Amino acid sequence: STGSATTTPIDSLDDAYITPVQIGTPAQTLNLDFDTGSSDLWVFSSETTASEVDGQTIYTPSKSTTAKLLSGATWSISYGDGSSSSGDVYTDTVSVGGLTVTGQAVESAKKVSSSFTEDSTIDGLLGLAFSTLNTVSPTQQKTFFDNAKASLDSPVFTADLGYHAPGTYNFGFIDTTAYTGSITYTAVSTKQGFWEWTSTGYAVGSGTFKSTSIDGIADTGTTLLYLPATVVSAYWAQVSGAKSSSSVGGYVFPCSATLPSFTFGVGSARIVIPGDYIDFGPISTGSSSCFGGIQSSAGIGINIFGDVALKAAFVVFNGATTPTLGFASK
Ligand SMILES: O[C@H]1CNCC[C@@H]1n1cc(-c2ccccn2)nn1
Ligand SMILES: O[C@H]1CNCC[C@@H]1n1cc(-c2ccccn2)nn1
Repeated sequence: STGSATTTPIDSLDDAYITPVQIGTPAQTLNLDFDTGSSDLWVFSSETTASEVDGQTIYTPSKSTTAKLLSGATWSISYGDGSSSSGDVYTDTVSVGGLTVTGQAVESAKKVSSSFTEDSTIDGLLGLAFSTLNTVSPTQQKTFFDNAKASLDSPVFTADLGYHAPGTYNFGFIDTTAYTGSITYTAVSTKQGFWEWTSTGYAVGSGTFKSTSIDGIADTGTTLLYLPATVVSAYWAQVSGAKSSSSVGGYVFPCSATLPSFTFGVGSARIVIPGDYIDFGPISTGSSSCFGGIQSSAGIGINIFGDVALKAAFVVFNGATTPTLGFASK
């Protein structure tokens, strides 16, 4: 089997991407944030505290004839932006782009934090990191990908995120028309439950490539590119007037600037992030200071190849017995 679904930026800045997902019988279609950095499939629901729902589409398990409460199971998750959510658990049928999993754990939110409430475009998350990170207790549950994997033509999914444009998540096959050149594969460590890999280095604009190992994660659920302070300083030094602003919370730059590209290494291959992908617009409405899309990972503890980086590539998440990651230009 295979599945294929279009993923769409939630706003004009590509702050996140949503992908329609069918849950239950009859189907309830929710727009979920596919997140290769976490491992819970959770949704706004008829159980979510009413004051914490503001425009999202909800899952109502009592209207799904295939929903079953998972007895005694709860979940609770926190994300690196300070957000969180928690609730109870159903199993139900979940389909993405024509690929169907029966008995998927669907984590129904009873509580969500303010950032989730304030984002009316995101009805929940679909985690695509390794199932070892799933938060359901007392019996951990499997991700959608893990449940689908044995039925897929090939045990893979691909992320093709657009810049200011739709894109695609495919399950079970590699669309050889969706990229240019070849796919370079690189080793993955699952020891932290992430799609963790080592980039071979970077370049800023037309500058010389610096060969240096950068361990980080391929994370579709994080917007920005978070890299070591030395690397980020080298990037912003090429943008006249850019500064790290403690009040704003990272590097900002004059909105009139033209940003240089940023290249990262995948083995001997190179992925070029165009400068425009690094512009996240005015820091507040009407300001002429703009937020940068490359920020220091110093306070995180891991480097994160978020959407800024991934959207410059066609990315293969290879879930074979020894997982690997593939990157191609596109
Ligand atoms: O949410 C976490 C889920 N697992 C992978 C890492 C990810 N992540 C995101 C951030 C972060 C940090 C600062 C500002 C915004 N996001 N830190 N970790
Ligand atoms: O990574 C993202 C995962 N979904 C929740 C918001 C989170 N997020 C975004 C930003 C951000 C975006 C643009 C400019 C400055 N900050 N910080 N955290």
